[PDB]
Amino acid sequence: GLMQFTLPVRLCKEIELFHFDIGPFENMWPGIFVYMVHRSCGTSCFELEKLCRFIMSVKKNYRRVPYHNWKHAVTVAHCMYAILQNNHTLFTDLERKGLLIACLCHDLDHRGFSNSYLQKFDHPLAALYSTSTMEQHHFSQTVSILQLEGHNIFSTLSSSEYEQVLEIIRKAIIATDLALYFGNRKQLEEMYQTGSLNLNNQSHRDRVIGLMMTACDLCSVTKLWPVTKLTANDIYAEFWAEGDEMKKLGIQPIPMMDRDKKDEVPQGQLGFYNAVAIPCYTTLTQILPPTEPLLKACRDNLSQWEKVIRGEE
Ligand SMILES: Cn1ncc(NC(=O)c2nc(C3CC3)cnc2Nc2cncnc2)c1C(=O)NCC(C)(C)O
Ligand SMILES: [Mg+2]
Ligand SMILES: [Zn+2]
Repeated sequence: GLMQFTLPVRLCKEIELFHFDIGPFENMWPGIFVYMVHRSCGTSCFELEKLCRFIMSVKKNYRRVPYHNWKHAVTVAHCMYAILQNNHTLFTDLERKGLLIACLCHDLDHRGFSNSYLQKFDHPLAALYSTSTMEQHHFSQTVSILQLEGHNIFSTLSSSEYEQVLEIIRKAIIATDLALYFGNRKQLEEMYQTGSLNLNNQSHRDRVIGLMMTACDLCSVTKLWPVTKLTANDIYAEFWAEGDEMKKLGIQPIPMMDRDKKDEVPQGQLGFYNAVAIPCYTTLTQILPPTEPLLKACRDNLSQWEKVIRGEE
């Protein structure tokens, strides 16, 4: 009951900032997550015995892939922590509980392959879930872990609060399907501009939570340049492996996934910042002004990629 997690001074201060890197010490990541749950939610939100068992089971079900791994899970959860802490009064107790768990779970059992590759391979999961294939799988894995004995961190919620939190987590995880992000941000753009955006409208909150999930999920593009540049290698390591597997099915992959076209990466990143990241953090900043540091850091990293192209690095 009276057992706080405490971090060393430098982490205690930097964890509050959007651009915090959780570091290379894997054994500190569970503690960093519980620290965030306690400050974001309260020391009473979850039974610590049950939370610790949930965290370690989630860790076990992330694979040793270059990018879509346990470090990504905790990194995405930290970005959600920073958004929630800078927007104290905008979110219910249930939303704070649900979204930190949603982010930790959002890529459970990722294999390093896109929805497209599962479909072209004819993976069983593509037969079970025709769209948002991996994301329906991630939510499935989440419910499975919740139903292990001793793992149900929501057991102290009322029946109806329980159904609400699982529904928050389901929409949150599905929203991390980037194919759905484009239309969701366009709707939020129209609603913000025409002034119809209403956070007491549940379908509106859903859209806003969806954009937060995209923002947290892409938050590696919002770190200091050295962190972003080295994380870019990890995600390209997966893309190129997928390109290799596309070629094994006798399909020329998109340039993004063709390791023969590494020269094209700098311009590929420009397109991604311009088409995806900058629009995402812009719309998020318009709706949630205190999230501006993510937009600022993202613009700084676009600028660093422009410098790469111009031979200045
Ligand atoms: C055409 N292209 N080039 C690259 C690229 N994606 C990325 O670089 C990238 N994608 C993601 C999510 C989608 C899986 C996360 N992080 C990413 N980059 C990154 C960079 N630095 C640090 N961390 C992460 C796209 C693309 O995914 N385009 C979007 C679409 C396929 C819808 O056209
Ligand atoms: Mg994902
Ligand atoms: Zn992710």
